[PDB]
Amino acid sequence: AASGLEAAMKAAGKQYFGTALTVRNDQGEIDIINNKNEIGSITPENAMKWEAIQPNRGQFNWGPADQHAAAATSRGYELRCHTLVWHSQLPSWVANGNWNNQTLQAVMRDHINAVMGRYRGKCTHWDVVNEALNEDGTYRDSVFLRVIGEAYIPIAFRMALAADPTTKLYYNDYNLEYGNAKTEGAKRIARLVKSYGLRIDGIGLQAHMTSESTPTQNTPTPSRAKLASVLQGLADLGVDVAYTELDIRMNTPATQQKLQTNADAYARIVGSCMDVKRCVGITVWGISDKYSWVPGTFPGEGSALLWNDNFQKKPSYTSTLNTINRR
Ligand SMILES: *[C@@H]1O[C@H](CO)[C@@H](O[C@@H]2O[C@H](CO)[C@@H](O[C@@H]3O[C@H](CO)[C@@H](O)[C@H](O)[C@@H]3O)[C@H](O)[C@H]2NC(C)=O)[C@H](O)[C@H]1NC(C)=O
Repeated sequence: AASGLEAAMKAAGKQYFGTALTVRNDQGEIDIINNKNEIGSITPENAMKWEAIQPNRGQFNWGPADQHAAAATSRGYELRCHTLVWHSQLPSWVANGNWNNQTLQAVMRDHINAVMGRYRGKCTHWDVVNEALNEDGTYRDSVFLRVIGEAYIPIAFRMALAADPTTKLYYNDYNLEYGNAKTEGAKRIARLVKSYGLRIDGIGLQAHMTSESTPTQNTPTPSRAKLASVLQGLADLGVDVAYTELDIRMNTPATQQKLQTNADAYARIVGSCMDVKRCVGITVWGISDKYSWVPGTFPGEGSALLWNDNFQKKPSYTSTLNTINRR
């Protein structure tokens, strides 16, 4: 059996195992990533969001994005580019702008053209629209929805196809794994893009899960079979699927019991990908717990990744690798 996650995915007939990355002076994560049998895809954690790429109108900021893209290209790794149209952390000039339908679209077009154009032939996937849905499956309120309406989603995909047809155009979102109204919303989005005669290549399930009930998420990672049916249901529309931001949080501190329970949760969701032909790959949201978004965003929650604060493999790493390698 293969001894690293990427090699295991390849041996099993999948495309990649990836991770989110922030380039920093601490070499702990990158030294693990350097192993070509371990990781084969990178998602820049922050360097390619709208604020990072165009913080002021017409003034692009390529340095960090170039640096993170180079981390993947210099190693011959795939790159998930993240993300174009997203409500969160929009620059003030976009979020608080005085827009009409036509002028906001011109702004979208200019941004999409410049960023997709620069990294064309490097971005394996693009998260074209991110987190466009409320928890009840209705459209999340943002400047894009207010000014352009529902049509902003297909228009974004039309602009993305024009700027770089060689990439895979993804819709990305969290909490789609549970087979509910939000899952249905993602399907509505995919249907809508296809209705315009446009291309949607994939649906990204972020997979920010829990292994036990937490204050922010009461429902722990569902059964392997349930997750497989959700994945296939999305694949039915004629798209690839992928787990894009996988982490599985618990109430801290961890104990051996909680670590094993967490490992079981990883086996279920990783297994669900193994079960579905159109599930192309898995990206975890970082290598080490040391730099995870979780404890800062939701204090009292954490221990969500495959390596601990000391860059040592947790029980979840072994359960993940074994699950990929199974039969
Ligand atoms: C802002 O302007 C855009 C055009 O620049 C408007 O987008 C248009 O929206 C309508 C729906 O309101 C789209 O119609 C749909 O077409 C598909 C298939 O072609 C069909 O399945 C639907 O039943 C519906 O008829 C239309 O295609 C779209 N036009 C373009 C060029 O994309 C948008 O409505 C404007 N927003 C506001 C708030 O006024």
